[PDB]
Amino acid sequence: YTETVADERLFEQVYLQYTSEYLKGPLYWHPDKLQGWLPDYPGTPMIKEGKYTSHVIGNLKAFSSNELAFLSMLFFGVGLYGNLQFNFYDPQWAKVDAGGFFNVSYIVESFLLPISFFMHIACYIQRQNGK
Amino acid sequence: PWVGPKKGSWVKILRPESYWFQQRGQVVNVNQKPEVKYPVTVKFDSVNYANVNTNGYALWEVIEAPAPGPGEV
Amino acid sequence: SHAVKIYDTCIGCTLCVRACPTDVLEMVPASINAAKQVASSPRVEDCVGCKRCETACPTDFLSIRVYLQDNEETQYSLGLDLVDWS
Amino acid sequence: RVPGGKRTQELGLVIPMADEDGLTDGQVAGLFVIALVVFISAMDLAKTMYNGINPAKFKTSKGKGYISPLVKRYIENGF
Amino acid sequence: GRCASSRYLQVLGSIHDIECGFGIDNTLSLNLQIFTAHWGHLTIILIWVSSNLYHIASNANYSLWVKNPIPSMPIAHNIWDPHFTNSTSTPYSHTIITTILIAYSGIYNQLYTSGFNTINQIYKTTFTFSCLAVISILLAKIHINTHSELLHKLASHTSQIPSFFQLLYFLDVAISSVNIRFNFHTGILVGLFSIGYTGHLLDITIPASRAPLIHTSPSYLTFFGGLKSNTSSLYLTDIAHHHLAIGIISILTGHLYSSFRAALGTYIRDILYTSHLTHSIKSLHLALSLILASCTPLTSTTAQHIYSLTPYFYLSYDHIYSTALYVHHSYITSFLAIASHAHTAITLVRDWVAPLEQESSSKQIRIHTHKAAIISHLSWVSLWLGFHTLAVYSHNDTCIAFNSPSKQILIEASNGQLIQQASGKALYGTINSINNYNKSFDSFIHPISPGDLYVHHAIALGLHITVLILLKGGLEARGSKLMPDKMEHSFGFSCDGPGRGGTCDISAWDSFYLATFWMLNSNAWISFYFHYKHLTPRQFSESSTYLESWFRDYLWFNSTPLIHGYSTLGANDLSVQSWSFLLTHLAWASGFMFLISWRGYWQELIDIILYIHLKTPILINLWNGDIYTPLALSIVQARFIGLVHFSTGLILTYPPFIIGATS
Amino acid sequence: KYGDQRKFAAVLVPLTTLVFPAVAMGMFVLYSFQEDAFWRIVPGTKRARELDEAWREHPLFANSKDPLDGLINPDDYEKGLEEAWERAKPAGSTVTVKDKLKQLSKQNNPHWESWRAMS
Amino acid sequence: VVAEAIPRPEDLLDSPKFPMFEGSTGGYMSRSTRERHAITWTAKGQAKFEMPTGGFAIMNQGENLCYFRKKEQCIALGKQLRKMKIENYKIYRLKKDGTVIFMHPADGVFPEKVNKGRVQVNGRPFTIRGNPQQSELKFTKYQGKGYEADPLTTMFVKARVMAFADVPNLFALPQPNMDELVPAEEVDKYTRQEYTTRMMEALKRVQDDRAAKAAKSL
Ligand code: CLA
Ligand code: CLA
Ligand code: CLA
Ligand SMILES: CC1=C(/C=C/C(C)=C/C=C/C(C)=C/C=C/C=C(C)/C=C/C=C(C)/C=C/C2=C(C)CCCC2(C)C)C(C)(C)CCC1
Ligand code: SF4
Ligand code: SF4
Repeated sequence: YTETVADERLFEQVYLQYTSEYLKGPLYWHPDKLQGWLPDYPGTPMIKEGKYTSHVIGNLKAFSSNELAFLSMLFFGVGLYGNLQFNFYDPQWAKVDAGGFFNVSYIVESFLLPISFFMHIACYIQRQNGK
Repeated sequence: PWVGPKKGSWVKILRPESYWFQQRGQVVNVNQKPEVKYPVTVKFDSVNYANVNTNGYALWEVIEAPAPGPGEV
Repeated sequence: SHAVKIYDTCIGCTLCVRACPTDVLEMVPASINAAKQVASSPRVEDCVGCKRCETACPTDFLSIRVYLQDNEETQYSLGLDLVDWS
Repeated sequence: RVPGGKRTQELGLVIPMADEDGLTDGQVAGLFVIALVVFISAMDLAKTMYNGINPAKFKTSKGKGYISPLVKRYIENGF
Repeated sequence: GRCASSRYLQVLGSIHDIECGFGIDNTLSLNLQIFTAHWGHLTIILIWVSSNLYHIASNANYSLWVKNPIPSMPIAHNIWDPHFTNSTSTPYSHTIITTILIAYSGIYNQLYTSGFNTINQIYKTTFTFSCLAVISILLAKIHINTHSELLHKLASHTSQIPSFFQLLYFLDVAISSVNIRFNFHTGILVGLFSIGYTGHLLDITIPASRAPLIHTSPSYLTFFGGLKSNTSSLYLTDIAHHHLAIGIISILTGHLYSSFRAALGTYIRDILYTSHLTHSIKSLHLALSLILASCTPLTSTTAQHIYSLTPYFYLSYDHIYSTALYVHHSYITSFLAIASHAHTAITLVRDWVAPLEQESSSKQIRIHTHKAAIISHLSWVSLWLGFHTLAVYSHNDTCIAFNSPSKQILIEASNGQLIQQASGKALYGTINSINNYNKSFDSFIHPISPGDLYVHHAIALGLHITVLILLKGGLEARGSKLMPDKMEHSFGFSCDGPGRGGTCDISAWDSFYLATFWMLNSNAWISFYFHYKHLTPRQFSESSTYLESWFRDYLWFNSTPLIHGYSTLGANDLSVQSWSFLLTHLAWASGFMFLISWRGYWQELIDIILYIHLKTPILINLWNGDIYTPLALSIVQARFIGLVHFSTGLILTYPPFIIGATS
Repeated sequence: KYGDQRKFAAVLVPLTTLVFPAVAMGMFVLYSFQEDAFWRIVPGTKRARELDEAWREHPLFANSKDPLDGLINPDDYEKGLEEAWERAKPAGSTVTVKDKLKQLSKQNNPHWESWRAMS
Repeated sequence: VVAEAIPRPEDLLDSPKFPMFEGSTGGYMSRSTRERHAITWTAKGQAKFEMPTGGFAIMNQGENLCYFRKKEQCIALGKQLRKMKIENYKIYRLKKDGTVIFMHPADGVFPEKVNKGRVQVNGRPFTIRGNPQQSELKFTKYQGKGYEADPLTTMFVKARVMAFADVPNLFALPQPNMDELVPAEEVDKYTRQEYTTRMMEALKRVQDDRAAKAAKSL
């Protein structure tokens, strides 16, 4: 037997297939494997099965899909109402210009529109995982 | 037992640094010695910057692609 | 001194050896090509860096590669004539 | 002053000069003291940057080093 | 063996490339060196600020300029040069009085707006900033010692287990941590700095601009608009309110990442991993590139909005301040913009790990998969813009040279006009709904004409080509079809030899070198556009559609006062401007030989000169050349030196023209 | 008078733009002939060797330059690799994992960092 | 191969081996250089040739000897001679002390001709593209010299590249417990072989804890 180039290539393939599996394990300890680096944080897997895991939505991971859907629609309604009642209907610009003050309820509500967007995103993420 | 693509058969180049990467070229000959690392010899219509239209490739860098056709490399 | 490396794609042309102006390269026996020979660079301390070997190499991408190292230059790699560094 | 440029001459733009001194010599000396302090500290900093960190200090230097209690927390909080 | 004369250039070409240091062995040393260099640079900035404040305090007339700012001129510093005439009086002095220079920086308006009234306040400010420089250097020393003390505490450190070596990666967690840095930057350094500046305005700037008022009541936060009539600048109350709003927003935003506790805030890694990013955030070159790409819009908008909406008292009343500030900040932001691409290329060369061949997961991977499409389409848009701008300009030039101004092709700038009309309707609706209306916005919306359209197309062409060169260099820095091993070599290297067709200017650094010319040209176009529209809006609006107008009515015409500066008829206060004009022309032309003539010629020339020296009677018995052997500059060094000469000439030739034309 | 600051200039300007620059240039050309000159960018300086060895003496940075550093239990890795190669060894092949890795680690590049021989 | 006794050029004035050459300023610069290269050959007829340092020359019917500053000039003259079917030419490097080093036909056979006993120096057993990425070898032995990596290191970093793309199955490195570990280095329990068992059990505990925590909302 002499080591043909095909045999060397076979050893290359065997070595790479074994080592690529070994380095993923708890026995390689590379700086690229630290927290904040490539691997997910220990108790908080973000993506599994090609689907956003429940841990993505942070403190909302315990919320039900129905609860998140209700919160999403409610926040959408309230925030859209605030934006429409601050910009087009019931404008506050003239009132505040003459020394008045903003209708604080409108300002608080209007911030619930993007919150509602991300809330409905979280609702879909929860629904995918069956929660 | 013949090894590699047949003579005169078109092959697509899979060598990433090759000037003809993902191009096609006729197989001139395939060296039958198992000790040769790059036995497949392929000739191309398009020369590289060294004005060379032929090169020897490895057994794992040619995939036996069909004929080029009209207006296709 | 530069760094002249020979890769497995060498087909024993001997053109790189013939093109070298300072006898850096040489032909050694091998078994990875039909020519049963590959190039070698045993004396890269005399490699000026002209890259004629790369011009002469006919493989798809050069089987011989010269890596320039300017913060490494010696008197031989610079071709000093008026001045001796020894 | 001999002005140049069209606008200075056609608008009468002038450059007033204070007839007083500006800063007294004592104030300039007070600034120069702190400038010298900056200069000495900068020369020291240049020396330290040129020489860089000395890792072998633990073999000769006294003490035992110190990691501040927040630095440990920042170490184990992540990266 | 020893070195040659090229050692100096080789060393100085990477004198600050701390990654290339020889003693540096780990990211701890690199990060600590970078942190200490940051401290030293902050000290330099503080000393520069104190310098300007001192010279305004001592060798200047702030106390008199503040009284009558509109017709008066500020003083930069005195002139003490023994080369002047010891007799007569220089054109820069009032007879027997000392020699002075007019400041074109704009610090006078800055200090006046900020609330300075007396020289004594400026002197105290200079003292405080020198103190801050001392503090910065001492902080550098403190942090060097603290990190060395951690290193020494590794003499009393062991985990009693083989995992103890993991501490190697956390030694520089102080510098390399990202979540804490982002949180505290965006919160403190941005929001609370804005809030503190609002406090400064409410306590000093607004009190020291009008008659005495209430105890800084919340009526100091207004929403007027722009361009207070008397000082022709933004309302200080508006500025304070703006900084307050920005501060509140950024303070709220600064609570986003997990900085000090693991139970609050989301991690940046998890944010990126679930988006179209997940880049290698541990690269210092990548962070530098993407923050230089952040200072670029900031500096460009600074240039635009210092002029459009002048924020400083009587800044619009200075015909030289307004142009000098805009040109300066445009050049600064162009440099930062090209820096971002240069360091992106360096990131790809040095600090980017890529999958095997096909894993299309990283964003850089997906960009590199179709990089040819990107470069081809960028080339297409560049070609279109160049062809159709030069051809229409040539049409206008030819048809106006042929006594036919009415045969020009003048595309009315309809899209920019529509944007301006929408913005003007919004602003007018804002103003009409005010009991204190009749406001002004200065040059926020300017008359847009076909000349504006053509110049905007030229500017877009320049930006497209600069981005093309830089992006091609970045994408092919790791390997192109011509040289499919480019990531094995340095970021900058000479060439790949005359063979394989010839390979001059093949490195990514060479792509940067080529792109710097286009950056300079695009910046010159932008600055010429601004300065021409500033000098005569009417003549620009009418005769700027043909390039001969730019050549004659701007360059040839406006250069009259500068050349007349020093002559055989006397001198003006523009004598320095004309002398620097000629000197910068000489510098610009001197770099042509470093760019056109290449090394081998000169190496033979140096060999001949060295032959002479080793042949001259006395020299040969003292100096054989074996110690610091004279050699011609290497190829990369030559290209860089020619680029430096060209950049210096092109940049520094302009300020004399600006001063001669506007002043 | 508006002057009287030129008393400072007549000393500082000649000093910092003639005496300091000339002293700096002379000191720089003197420094150029030290064995420590530009030790961070110029290869083969004594201080570079001392700094590298000082880094290697630190217990954390002992095996820092090794590209293969990290394997917590290299014996387990080698045993697993040998087992995986045994099931894939081609016919009566006589190559073992141990000598294969040993000969794949030993290359022949005499002219690599040969500048570590003067200082 | 036997090296000749090439004397120092400053001590062999007026030698019969010197070919008749015109002599120019291109010759080696004495008074500044002490390293000289010498090329010797035996010719058959006095055929005119061109010196590498300017000016022409006529060989001798017997032995020939020339001195040059650079090895490149000697090799250029060697190629010129070999074009005239003149083999058996040897090129020597003369040290300052006079030491003679035999350089060009090092083993007696020209480098373009295969000779037994030679070994491929600076050989790399893969295509040029097989070199490891520079980014992978940062602050290692090959910090900015990825083309100098031994093939084992190239395979190791290639396997690492293969591994560090399957992110979900990676193992996050546990955060060290700085506050309660880190005693004085004299405070150790030795038992190195037991330390790996402690590694095994501690990592098993870490993995079990991570699995338990993940199986709460996933
Ligand atoms: C304006 C630009 C410029 C300038 C100044 C030069 C200057 C020079 N070129 Mg050059 N060149 C240029 C553009 C320029 N080139 C371009 C565009 C090309 C096209 C490729 C070439 C191509 C070229 C070739 C091919 C050759 C030259 C040569 C020369 C040199 C011969 C002239 C000489 O020695 O005068 C002296 C140099 C001067 C600049 C004259 C002025 C000197 C100043 C005014 C006096 C000293 C100032 C004072 C000391 C201040 C001190 C410095 C301060 C920091 C204190 C000289 C260094 C030739 C050479 O080197 O042969 C000898 C040569 O072979 N050039
Ligand atoms: C058959 C002719 C032909 C065709 C169909 C195309 C088609 C294309 N070229 Mg192109 N090109 C051609 C010839 C051609 N080229 C020639 C001869 C040159 C050398 C000057 C170029 C140089 C060129 C550049 C530099 C670029 C393109 C680009 C492009 C693409 C965008 C369209 C564009 O920019 O057009 C504009 C075309 C030009 C500016 C080149 C001039 C057009 C030539 C003169 C037409 C010649 C036609 C030929 C004489 C027909 C003879 C027919 C007869 C024998 C029967 C498009 C796929 C761009 C791209 O890749 O973006 C996607 C791009 O950046 N081309
Ligand atoms: C590469 C193409 C290109 C690029 C980069 C630009 C870039 C620019 N144009 Mg512009 N323009 C173009 C082509 C282009 N133009 C063409 C072909 C026309 C028609 C003659 C115009 C007409 C035009 C006007 C009237 C105005 C601008 C303006 C501007 C500037 C503001 C951005 C904007 O609103 O553009 C709009 C965006 C585009 C035009 C993109 C279209 C790109 C396509 C592919 C070009 C080809 C279209 C094709 C010829 C349509 C044929 C129709 C036919 C089938 C009937 C910016 C610098 C404004 C400006 O500078 O004001 C200060 C402005 O007012 N452009
Ligand atoms: C004793 C006394 C006196 C005297 C004083 C003096 C003598 C002074 C001087 C002073 C001076 C003479 C000063 C100077 C200064 C300078 C400076 C201050 C500079 C600085 C710089 C910096 C800071 C920077 C730095 C750097 C660099 C650039 C490099 C790198 C690094 C770094 C960054 C560091 C009197 C009698 C009066 C009074 C009493 C006391
Ligand atoms: S020229 Fe290239 S292929 Fe031919 S022998 Fe030399 S290295 Fe090998
Ligand atoms: S670069 Fe020139 S001297 Fe060096 S090995 Fe190649 S041909 Fe020979």
